[PDB]
Amino acid sequence: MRECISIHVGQAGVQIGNACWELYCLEHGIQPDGQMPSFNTFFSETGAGKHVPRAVFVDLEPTVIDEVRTGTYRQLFHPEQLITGKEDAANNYARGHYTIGKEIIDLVLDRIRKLADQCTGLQGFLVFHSFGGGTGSGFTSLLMERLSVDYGKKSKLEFSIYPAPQVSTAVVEPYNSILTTHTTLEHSDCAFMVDNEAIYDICRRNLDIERPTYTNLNRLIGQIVSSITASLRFDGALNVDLTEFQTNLVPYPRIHFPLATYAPVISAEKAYHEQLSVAEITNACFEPANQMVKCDPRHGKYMACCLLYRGDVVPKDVNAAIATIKTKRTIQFVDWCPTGFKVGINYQPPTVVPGGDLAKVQRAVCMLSNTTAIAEAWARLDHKFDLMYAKRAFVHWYVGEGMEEGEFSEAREDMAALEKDYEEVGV
Amino acid sequence: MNEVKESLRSIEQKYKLFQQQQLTFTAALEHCRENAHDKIRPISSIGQVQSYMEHYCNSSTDRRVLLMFLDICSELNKLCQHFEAVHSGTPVTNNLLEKCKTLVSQSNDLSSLRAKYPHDVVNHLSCDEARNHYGGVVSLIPLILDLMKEWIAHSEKL
Amino acid sequence: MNEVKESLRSIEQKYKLFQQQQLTFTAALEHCRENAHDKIRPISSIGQVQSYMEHYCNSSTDRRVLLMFLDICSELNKLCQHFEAVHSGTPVTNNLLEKCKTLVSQSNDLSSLRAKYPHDVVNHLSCDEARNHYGGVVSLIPLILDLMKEWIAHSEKLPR
Amino acid sequence: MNEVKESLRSIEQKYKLFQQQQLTFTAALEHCRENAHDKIRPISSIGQVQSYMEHYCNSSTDRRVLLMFLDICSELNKLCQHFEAVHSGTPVTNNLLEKCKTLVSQSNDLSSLRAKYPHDVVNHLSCDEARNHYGGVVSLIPLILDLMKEWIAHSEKLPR
Amino acid sequence: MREIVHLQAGQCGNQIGAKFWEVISDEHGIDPTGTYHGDSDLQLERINVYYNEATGGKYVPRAVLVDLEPGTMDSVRSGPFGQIFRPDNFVFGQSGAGNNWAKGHYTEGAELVDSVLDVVRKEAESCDCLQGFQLTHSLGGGTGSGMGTLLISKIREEYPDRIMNTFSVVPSPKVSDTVVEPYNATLSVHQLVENTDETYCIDNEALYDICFRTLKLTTPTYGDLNHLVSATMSGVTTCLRFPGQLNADLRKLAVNMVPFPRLHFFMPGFAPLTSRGSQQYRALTVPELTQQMFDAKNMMAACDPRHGRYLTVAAVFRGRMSMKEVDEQMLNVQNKNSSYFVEWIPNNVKTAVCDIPPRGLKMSATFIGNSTAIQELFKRISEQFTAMFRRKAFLHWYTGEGMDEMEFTEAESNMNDLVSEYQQYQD
Amino acid sequence: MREIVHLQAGQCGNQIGAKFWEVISDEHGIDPTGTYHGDSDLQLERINVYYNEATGGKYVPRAVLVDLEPGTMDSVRSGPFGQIFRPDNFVFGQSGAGNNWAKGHYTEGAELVDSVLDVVRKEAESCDCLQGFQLTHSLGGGTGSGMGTLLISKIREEYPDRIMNTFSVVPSPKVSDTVVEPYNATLSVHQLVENTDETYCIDNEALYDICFRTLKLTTPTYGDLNHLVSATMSGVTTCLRFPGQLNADLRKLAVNMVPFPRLHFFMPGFAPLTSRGSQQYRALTVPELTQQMFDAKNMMAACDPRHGRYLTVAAVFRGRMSMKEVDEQMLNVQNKNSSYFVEWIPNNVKTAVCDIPPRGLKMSATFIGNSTAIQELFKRISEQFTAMFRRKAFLHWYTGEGMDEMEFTEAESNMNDLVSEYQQYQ
Ligand SMILES: Nc1nc2c(ncn2[C@@H]2O[C@H](COP(=O)(O)OP(=O)(O)OP(=O)(O)O)[C@@H](O)[C@H]2O)c(=O)[nH]1
Ligand SMILES: Nc1nc2c(ncn2[C@@H]2O[C@H](COP(=O)(O)OP(=O)(O)O)[C@@H](O)[C@H]2O)c(=O)[nH]1
Ligand SMILES: Nc1nc2c(ncn2[C@@H]2O[C@H](COP(=O)(O)OP(=O)(O)O)[C@@H](O)[C@H]2O)c(=O)[nH]1
Ligand SMILES: [Mg+2]
Repeated sequence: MRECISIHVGQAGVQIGNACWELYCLEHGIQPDGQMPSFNTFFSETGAGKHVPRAVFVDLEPTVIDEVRTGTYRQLFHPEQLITGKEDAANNYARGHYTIGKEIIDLVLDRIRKLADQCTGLQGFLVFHSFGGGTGSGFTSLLMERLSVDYGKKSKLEFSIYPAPQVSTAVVEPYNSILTTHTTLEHSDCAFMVDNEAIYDICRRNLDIERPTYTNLNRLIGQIVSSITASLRFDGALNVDLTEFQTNLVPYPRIHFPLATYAPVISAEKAYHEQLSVAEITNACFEPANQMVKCDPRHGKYMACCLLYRGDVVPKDVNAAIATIKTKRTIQFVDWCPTGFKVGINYQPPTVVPGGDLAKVQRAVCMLSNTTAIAEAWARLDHKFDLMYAKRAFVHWYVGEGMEEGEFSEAREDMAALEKDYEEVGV
Repeated sequence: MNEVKESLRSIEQKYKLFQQQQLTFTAALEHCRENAHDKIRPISSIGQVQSYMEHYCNSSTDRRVLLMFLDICSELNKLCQHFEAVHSGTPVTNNLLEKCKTLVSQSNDLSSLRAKYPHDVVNHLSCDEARNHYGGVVSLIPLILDLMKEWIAHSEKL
Repeated sequence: MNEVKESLRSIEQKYKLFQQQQLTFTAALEHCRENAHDKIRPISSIGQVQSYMEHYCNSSTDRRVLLMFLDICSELNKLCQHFEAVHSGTPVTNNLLEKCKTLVSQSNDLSSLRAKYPHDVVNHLSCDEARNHYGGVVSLIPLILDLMKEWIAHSEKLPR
Repeated sequence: MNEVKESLRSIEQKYKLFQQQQLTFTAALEHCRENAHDKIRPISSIGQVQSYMEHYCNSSTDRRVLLMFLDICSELNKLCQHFEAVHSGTPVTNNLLEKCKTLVSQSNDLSSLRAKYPHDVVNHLSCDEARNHYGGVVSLIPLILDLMKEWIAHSEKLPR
Repeated sequence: MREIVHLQAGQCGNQIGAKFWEVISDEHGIDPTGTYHGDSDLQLERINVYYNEATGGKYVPRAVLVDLEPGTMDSVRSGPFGQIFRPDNFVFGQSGAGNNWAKGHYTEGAELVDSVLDVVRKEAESCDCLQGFQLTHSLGGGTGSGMGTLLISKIREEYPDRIMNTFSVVPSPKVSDTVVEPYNATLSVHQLVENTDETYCIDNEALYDICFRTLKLTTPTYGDLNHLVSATMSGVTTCLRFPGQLNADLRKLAVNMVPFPRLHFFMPGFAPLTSRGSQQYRALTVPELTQQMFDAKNMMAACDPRHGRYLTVAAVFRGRMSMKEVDEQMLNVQNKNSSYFVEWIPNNVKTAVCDIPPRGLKMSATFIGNSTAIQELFKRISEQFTAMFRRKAFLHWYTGEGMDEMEFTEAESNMNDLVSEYQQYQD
Repeated sequence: MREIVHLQAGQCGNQIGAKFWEVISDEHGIDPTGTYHGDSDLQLERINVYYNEATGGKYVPRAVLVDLEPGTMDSVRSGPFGQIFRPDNFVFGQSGAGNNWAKGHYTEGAELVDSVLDVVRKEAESCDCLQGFQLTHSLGGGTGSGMGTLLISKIREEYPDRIMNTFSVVPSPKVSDTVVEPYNATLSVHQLVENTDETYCIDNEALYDICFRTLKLTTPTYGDLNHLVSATMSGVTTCLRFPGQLNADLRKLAVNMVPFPRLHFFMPGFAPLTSRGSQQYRALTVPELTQQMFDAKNMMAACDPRHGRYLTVAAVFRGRMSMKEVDEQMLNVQNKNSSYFVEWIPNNVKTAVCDIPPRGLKMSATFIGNSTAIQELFKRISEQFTAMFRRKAFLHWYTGEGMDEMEFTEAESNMNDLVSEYQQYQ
């Protein structure tokens, strides 16, 4: 009876969302048409047997949407759920907040209300977007500004393509990221984060694939979400609701930026020689080489750790491994969160896609964890944003499209205030 | 045997080209239906496809796609004749030859034709419009190719 | 059978032309009946059409439309003369050939022919004119063309 | 008999050369599967391997390895035909020759074939590749060679 | 949808644009008649990006070809694709400007452009929302420059909120083809800075080296030299017409690339180049291509990168490959070549990926870059214009035609102030 | 996974290097066209050491060929295997230096080497762990000598931690082929001492002597002497590319035979050479080879061990053989030939065995030597250069090109102090 709504913004939300619902129909045993040869948690149904997924995909430049319109899963989705824009925002937050962001927002807000009327009971929103993107940073920001006005106390989550420190596919990406960490600071309850340079390092040493593409990045990122919201989808011994782990991970209205880390990122030949004990699946989670975001825990202190398991896991060694996890002095914790571990157990094991580059595993583990190691990750990005404003580069488009130049000065102060919050917490 | 394999490879390459140019065939069928105004009547015959190509088709690319479909049908008929020229007789081979001739006939009711894996043309197209009219035309090629492969396997076994 | 197929498109096109000129044809037979004073006799006889054209024709437009109809009859007769010799024979094919020759013969009455759903030529006329006056003449063309499509379907069906 | 034994010795030398170039055959199969994007469907036919070499082979050494494998299979088929061409055959010999024809059939599914001792062809490949990907294609040589040797021994064991 | 019209002018422009359409009709697979015969439905999808639909299955190219001397456009209709272009799209003047900027702008300028403007506005408003403009004019020919600059000036005014991109031919010393290149280029570039968003500069001399050094071409007529110019331009807009794993457009390029409105002069490079005798002798991979990318032999202008710093660098890749390799091999070139990029703009490199490669090729690479060494392409024209003006050389034409000598000094002084702008950010 | 760039300069170096790439193709089975036809996977396992990869199965040699006179490279590319190398590595100058070292160091080759740096940089950056550069040249020809010794000096400044193996034919007393070759010797070995690690001194008179005495071949032209030369460079890396029972890469050898930077000049050899009438009468065993390696006849130098003492000797075997007889026969000759070795270095011989043999021979052996007979070879060079400089003759081609006579006297000091230091350890 419960329902969940997944909103994806930008083409970064498109390729991820194309794989995110690729596994979902593969888990339940769903053909690409939407009919079979627990499904009501995400998917809706038609009385003739067909299934219409309760999801919305938004983009402004259609040639990435045009893959979906004649794709392999063309009939899986809905025609008017996939809103087609006219012209790309093109890495400009002032594009997607004053001119483009104001056209199709009311068309986006109308479709959700049509979906919310179908929602006799809804749990919350899973928002997917990118910091460096044009649509994913502009059109998300005033949507969350408008979704929070329309809805009072509904659950809100975030999965962001966080800027990796070294690799880069954009130049004015720090301006989009700074303009995203201001608006989403005020209203987003949670913000899970990933970065690509972690995945390339992960895809090299773990899957033994020399040449990965974003499809291989889609399959790993897409299965993180599946194990996150498998508890509502499938029954288990100790289920975790969307309202629960947004509350067990957020200490303050401003400190709402967790991480992720997946295990076992393991290939077909490798897992045939490496056992998957209950200890070894979760011991690899705290190893930094498996960390899903490029930062090290040695300058960091953990704040909270929400863990979700799936498959044949016995709850005995869940606690025995976490007890062994707590033993080592090398792992650092603050002195005001000693009992800060969460356990979620789900009955259904994860499944492998046809031709899966991962391993078909009996058991699994995910960790959605906040820490203070991320403060160094913006200890470089703030210096990047202060660097270009000193020579006032790239401003001249932002002024003419509607936002003020003073918003650069004001949102800088919020950037230091968040960092100042991390220092006092992490003492 | 060897010449049958060569003709089968040529038909397979032309069918792969048609699968790459599949959306233009759907556009050709839509334009032919719009020109003929026969929305109620589904396209279910190779003769219907030929008549729509000759009378209700004006685009050069649409005519090229229809000519490709007609050339595929002609190649299937010629391969069916060459199979009889090459082989003498078997029970399964005779039944498969009868089925291939009936499917390659221009008056074959194609509405009951539904292909299987790995022919994902139905999944690539829309099965609402395909189940209305386009599905038989989409799936006639793949079932015929599978039957030809089965007849080649039987000929290899014999 | 390339000449047969070109004849099939030509006969189809002149059938469309005849159905486009359907309304003038009914008035043509109407004043033909008025001139011949044979109001009791239902128009379903090819030889009656021949005599009516040869005698009770007073206008060039009527002369032309009767030319068109009898040319359709004659070219269908030639097509039937090719069809009787082109095929070998099953009982169904013999029934088709016998029905085609029996319809295209001038010696047969055609008053028992009424068209089915694919041809809507019956409903375009007035009540008594479509029911008893010209129903056989109007439905002669759909019956012959339906036999044509049925023969195409059967010849494509039969393995030789 | 004597020419069959000479053909068997030549096939043994050719299989030794193929075993010396065995990793080249595995690399050729991997390259063909990657080029044809058939990473899920295993190659279950010698005709399938020939088609992959025909359409998706670009490396010259890979094409040479595939051509050597197909020529070795052709020589094995020629020897299978020459056994019936030479000897009359007993009932067990006819069963073995039928097994040889079924194994050397191009349309036959070879995914169920696995070698045993002392043939280390299965150990020459990985466990997953032997179980589901290329075990039958790798191990087709040894069981067929053993069947040919058994047929030769049976033909020697026949009285005069 | 979003749409770019193509603009040609002068004898030089019409020869390039005739060859420019020889490749984009090949990539989309178009016969000289005008009827599609390609082997891919993806070509047909975004085929309206350059074309207009027409009855009978025809596709009429949409370009405005303008020349006051009718000798060139006869060879355009005598070209291989002379029967595909629109006969109403050809506007011809009575007398040519005769390699004079003065004759092309004020005297013989207005009497043709208003007949030209009847063609442009009819085509521009015929779409729903136009994306921009793409003009090929040369700074050495008076008919191409002064008439073309007037086309730049007013179509900008007619559509103010729109991007314009120009591919201009800058001169070279050893291929001196017009006496008044220090006059005509000076009289052209002064109005391009104020009133053109994007400017692309191509120089002839290095192309004469490239056909000898890179491809080892034996008999390089202008059919060869325009072809390398032609295919370079096609890769700039390849995502507009084909999908990609990371889609981008011209104004995506602009936002990342241009720090200030007045510093917008670029350099292009095309680089999968390999000589005819080495087709079996080279491997096609990103370690080769990145090494081939920033090599000095493959820039299409008579410049050297070591005399300046690259402010920003953009690149529109194309072909099927692994997303890590560009994300890697654009990173260490920022690392090892540390001084060859600026230090006040972090993450200088801009990357994008298109799906469909051109016919006859496996992978392709395209370069667009702004460098601070470009001031020698301006100060040379500045020192030559002072050499012209000091002995009052060739001023007698402009005095009687209405041009004030103060217009030269206003053009001299403001372009002399601009060369410091490239210089000041260098130091 | 380890790579070597093979620089190849000078007409002698080009002709020697042409046969070098011909044999390692023959040991791996590569046609002149470039289509792989190796009948075994073993050379597929380790091929990236010397070849590179092109699309389609083309294995391109990693050879750079540079020479100031275009006449050789036409004959190089018109050779039996010249249709496979890198045209972009071919950088030919027009004016031959004319056997003058100063021509290759200031005047004409000095401009060309900047283009040579870009070419070797192109080949270097394609790898991840490169051993170093195997450059083949000759001291006799001043085009190879003047340019070549500038290359070692320039690469050493650029790349401090690599290996620098140089195969050069030293000037000979009786096959003196250039009047100014004593000048070309002293001006070149002066750079060979300071900044080169592995140097292989090949003397052609023994190569002339081997074909005369051991082989007795009636018509062995330069296509045949180079065949014997080309085998020895393979034995330098025969354990690098062919895995086996005991493996040793380049610097494993280079550290081992070199006690001090002044002692690094290596006499090479090859060892299964056999007279054509005596294959069937000779038994193929390891003790048969034991006489053959430490035969004085089979060395590639016109030198006598009778004249100087061995310091370090390296003899890598090649074939399927036991380890007993390899140690046991070396125990025999370390016993009996004790006077040849110095008394203060025990365990003189390094033995490494490779299992894979060359095609057409079940077994092979390769010789490296570091004796003190090379001191008199350099001493005879020194006195002739001393006599020539006493008259200050021929210097107008040298002094007329701007270089000064102070470089002559310093090398004359450096030539004697190379071999005077050899005496102290002797
Ligand atoms: N890891 C990963 N990142 C992706 C993927 N697809 C897109 N991205 C990221 O998306 C970012 C590029 O911004 P876009 O997504 O193109 O921008 P946008 O929000 O769609 O707005 P527009 O560019 O105007 O369409 C890059 O940083 C990519 O790394 C993906 O499949 N996997
Ligand atoms: N690259 C290239 N340059 C050209 C071509 N045609 C002309 N040019 C250049 O254009 C310049 C002269 O242009 P011009 O004909 O005087 O222009 P116009 O007088 O305005 O028509 C010369 O410097 C040529 O180098 C061409 O096809 N390719
Ligand atoms: N071993 C050997 N030596 C050669 C060959 N060809 C020439 N030489 C020697 O090369 C020496 C001259 O060097 P030269 O070719 O002039 O070098 P360059 O000046 O760089 O061209 C002579 O003493 C020859 O003995 C050959 O094929 N093999
Ligand atoms: Mg985007």
